[PDB]
Amino acid sequence: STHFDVIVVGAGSMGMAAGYYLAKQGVKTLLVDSFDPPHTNGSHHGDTRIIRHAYGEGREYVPFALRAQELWYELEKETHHKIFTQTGVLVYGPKGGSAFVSETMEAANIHSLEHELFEGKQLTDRWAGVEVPDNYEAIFEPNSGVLFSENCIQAYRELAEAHGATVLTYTPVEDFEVTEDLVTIKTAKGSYTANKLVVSMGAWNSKLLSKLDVEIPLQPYRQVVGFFECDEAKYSNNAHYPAFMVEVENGIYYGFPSFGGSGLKIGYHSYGQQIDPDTINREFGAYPEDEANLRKFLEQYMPGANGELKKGAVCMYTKTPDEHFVIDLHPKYSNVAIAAGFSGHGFKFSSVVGETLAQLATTGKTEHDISIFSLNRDALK
Ligand SMILES: *Cc1cc2c(cc1C)nc1c(=O)[nH]c(=O)nc-1n2C[C@H](O)[C@H](O)[C@H](O)COP(=O)(O)OP(=O)(O)OC[C@H]1O[C@@H](n2cnc3c(N)ncnc32)[C@H](O)[C@@H]1O
Ligand SMILES: [Cl-]
Repeated sequence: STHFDVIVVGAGSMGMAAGYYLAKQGVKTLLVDSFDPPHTNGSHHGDTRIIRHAYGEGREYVPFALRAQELWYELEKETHHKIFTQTGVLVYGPKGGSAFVSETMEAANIHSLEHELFEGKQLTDRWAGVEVPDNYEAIFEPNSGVLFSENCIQAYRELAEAHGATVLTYTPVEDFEVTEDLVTIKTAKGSYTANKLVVSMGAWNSKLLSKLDVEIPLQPYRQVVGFFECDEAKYSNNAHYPAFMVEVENGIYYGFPSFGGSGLKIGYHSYGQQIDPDTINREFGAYPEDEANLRKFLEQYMPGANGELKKGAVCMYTKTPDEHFVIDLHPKYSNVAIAAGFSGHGFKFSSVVGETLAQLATTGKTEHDISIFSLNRDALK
């Protein structure tokens, strides 16, 4: 049979999670992907992702993150793959000059999250490998940390398939035909139907959501990360060097302690190239900005980590104008759920988004507050 209860189109961060939460409750599921997840053509590779809880971008993100973390700890117990390590997350920036730092500190206070404050040289006294100007301030969230993103997806896939999920790889969906009774997807090697549809195509949502007659502002961006050889005594996870997300003079950078000699991983969040996901150049170094922007940060703030570029990765964000997610039912078809526009900060929530999508596909509603992620909101018109 080519009929399923639910088809998930795009089996990456959000879709593979949805497939797991569906399949584990006995929902007959088909997961369809253009590639073989986890892979290096979407938004989930580069090994590691930050999860943090002191989310200043809006109050609704906080219970979403707290649920996500509960779900990650549950996944850790079910698989042999490593899911999460509690590095803590350091946020810093200029005193009275970083909306991001201020909003984080306020969030940590409002929601009563465990944290510690540092000013200036106090940062370096805690972690030798970081140096900031005297007028910088910082907040450290010790309970947050790092997800091994490719492991997360692989674990969800293995568990979903063992529960009965069917996974179709190297099979791009070319079109959708939907009614309220029947969902049909068209591919090169044939068609499949279901009762319900979950659409979670990452950067390709920006090209293919038009096939469901949904028109929203989504812009893919090419975002690189580099791994640098570094003094392990200062920058290893074994030395308790934290993951970080910081605001400096030219914007926001994020990074990770070295794990097993991977080197320190760093990305520049505040710039990337506007791209089409079918023609993006996935070679690190293809643009001179790739390495240059990373070294400018390291030589100033983490000078002992400004070593050999061991490797690089090219990844994509998909941004909405307000940088809030889109998680909703299709306005015409109550049997179609859409997850899009994660704006470079969606991985940490992929567990709870998966759970939400499974609830939406299965019941038409969710217990979680997704009010700020709606399709009908003014920023998307
Ligand atoms: C790239 C980036 C993102 C990022 C990050 C650093 C970089 C360099 N750092 C993060 C961080 O530390 N903390 C965090 O919470 N998120 C961070 N991110 C953002 C995050 O990775 C993304 O928001 C998230 O991965 C997006 O998930 P999504 O599920 O939306 O995207 P995907 O994993 O790429 O999955 C999409 C899948 O769909 C398949 N596809 C595409 N088109 C089709 C068609 N036509 N048919 C079938 N399948 C399709 C893709 O192949 C992919 O598997
Ligand atoms: Cl994204």
